[PDB]
Amino acid sequence: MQVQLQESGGGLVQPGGSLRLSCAASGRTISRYAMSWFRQAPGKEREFVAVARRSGDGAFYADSVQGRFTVSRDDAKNTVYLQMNSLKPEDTAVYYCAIDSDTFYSGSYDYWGQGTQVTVSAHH
Amino acid sequence: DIVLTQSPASLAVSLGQRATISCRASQSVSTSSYSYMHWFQQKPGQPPKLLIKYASNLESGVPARFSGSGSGTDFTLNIHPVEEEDTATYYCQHSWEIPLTFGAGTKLEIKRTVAAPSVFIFPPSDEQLKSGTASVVCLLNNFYPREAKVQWKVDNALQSGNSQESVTEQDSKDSTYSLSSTLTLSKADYEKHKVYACEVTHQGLSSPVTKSFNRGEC
Amino acid sequence: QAPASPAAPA
Amino acid sequence: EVQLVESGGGLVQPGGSLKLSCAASGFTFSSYGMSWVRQTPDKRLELVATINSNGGSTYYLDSVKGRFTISRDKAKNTLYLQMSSLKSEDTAMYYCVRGGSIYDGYDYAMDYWGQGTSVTVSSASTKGPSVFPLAPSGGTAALGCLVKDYFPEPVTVSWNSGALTSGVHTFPAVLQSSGLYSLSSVVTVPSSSLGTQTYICNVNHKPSNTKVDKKVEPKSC
Repeated sequence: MQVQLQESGGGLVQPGGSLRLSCAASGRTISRYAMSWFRQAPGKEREFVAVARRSGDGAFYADSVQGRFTVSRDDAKNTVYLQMNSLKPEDTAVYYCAIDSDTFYSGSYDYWGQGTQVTVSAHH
Repeated sequence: DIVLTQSPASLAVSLGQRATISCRASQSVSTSSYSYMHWFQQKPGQPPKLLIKYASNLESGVPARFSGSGSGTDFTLNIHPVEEEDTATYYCQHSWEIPLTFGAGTKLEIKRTVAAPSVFIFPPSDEQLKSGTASVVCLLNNFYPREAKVQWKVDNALQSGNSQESVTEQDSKDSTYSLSSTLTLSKADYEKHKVYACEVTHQGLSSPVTKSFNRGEC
Repeated sequence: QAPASPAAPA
Repeated sequence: EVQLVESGGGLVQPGGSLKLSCAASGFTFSSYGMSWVRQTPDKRLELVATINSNGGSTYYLDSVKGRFTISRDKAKNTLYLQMSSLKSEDTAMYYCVRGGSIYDGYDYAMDYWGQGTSVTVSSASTKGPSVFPLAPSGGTAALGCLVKDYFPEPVTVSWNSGALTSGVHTFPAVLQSSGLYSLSSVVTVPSSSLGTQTYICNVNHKPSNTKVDKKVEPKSC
């Protein structure tokens, strides 16, 4: 396993609430590679959420999360983050991080985390 | 002769945000009353269009999101808020003295949300095949950002040195790109193989998209 | 449409 | 409305001659200095020549002196560029431009540019293209025309004679290993329209006097 990824920070949140996910990488160092977030709702295709390219090459977002979610990186800790604000029930899903193996940013997602469950549901 | 140096060579600016493009002249092109610097926009497939004259004068009929400033050697073109139609190359030009010269241009990409490519594969026409050549075309339609990877597999073998790609300029309405990859073989070489596959990756795809056909199949 | 610069020709 | 329409470009042999024409309308032609600006394949812009409003003052790019002549005809509201002893470096798009004149104590900006006329300086022979169909589930289908093996640029492509413009991508040409160009023009439509709606590409290569309308149908099988 040239890279292992572990998502964390998943959990149950009220609609309107915030969560910060982490994706820790072990194996290779992350500095040279874009890191992406994807999500899968129940019986749905995996869908793109966000990408943090190398520091200075910018962040890109899905239509569904533009303005509410921010991706960021800490190369020193080989970790990437997803700050999720203004959460909606439609955001409920397993969130995955993946590494783009291609330094030319073609989306060659060879390594994936196991996922972290996010549930946006009004509760007590 | 005056040299104009633009910076940066290219930039991407999120929809609704400000694009700032710089032009530096090798000597002053200003009196205390006039600055002899001009700015042009060149949209894909169009001639240059005058945006700003004498550094800060909005060319009649040009939208107010465009502005120019500066004096002496240092000039700026500001676009705020950027809109899809602003995808273009921008040039500065002075009229201080003979010869009139241009900067080398700054390419502005409008940054939008991620859109994965729609993928389509086309077999060579019977008409081309008769004539002794096979052109196989793979289309990646309406994707952003621009980076993509297309691999040809013929009966599960990666192809090398028999394909060419063409990429459209960014779309002025939806800020996407489209890409063609054309695999070219002799009739003879084409007919030695069954399965023709285009395999596509992009940052907006969770896994590679393959489009394929079997030679002769309906 | 401006007066020519001082560096402009005849 | 200001209009500047260039003509006279095309394929010309090294050492050969061409005369570009620019028909001007929508303004008092004699009141304005005029320029020719060329754009080379690297996309750099370079002023080639300027003529003042009356024709008594002209500027030439050093590298075209003794080769090119800019002139104007008041009768015809027409600007000319005579190009002689043509070189590889002169291959470019040539734009007719109102302004770029700083003569006679007045500065007039380059405020109107024509669509441009292409010049290709080469000993290679003209070749007209072959036009082949690109023939198609998920609600959306794609079709197109492959415009193969032509010289020189350019080719133009319309669909359904200019009635289909929505979802059309005509790709930049590629230079093949053979020194001939090739492009595709594609269009996306509802999967449902195949059989119902007729789709024809209209291909024009003026240098070879080649015009081709090709019906693009999915295969009956």
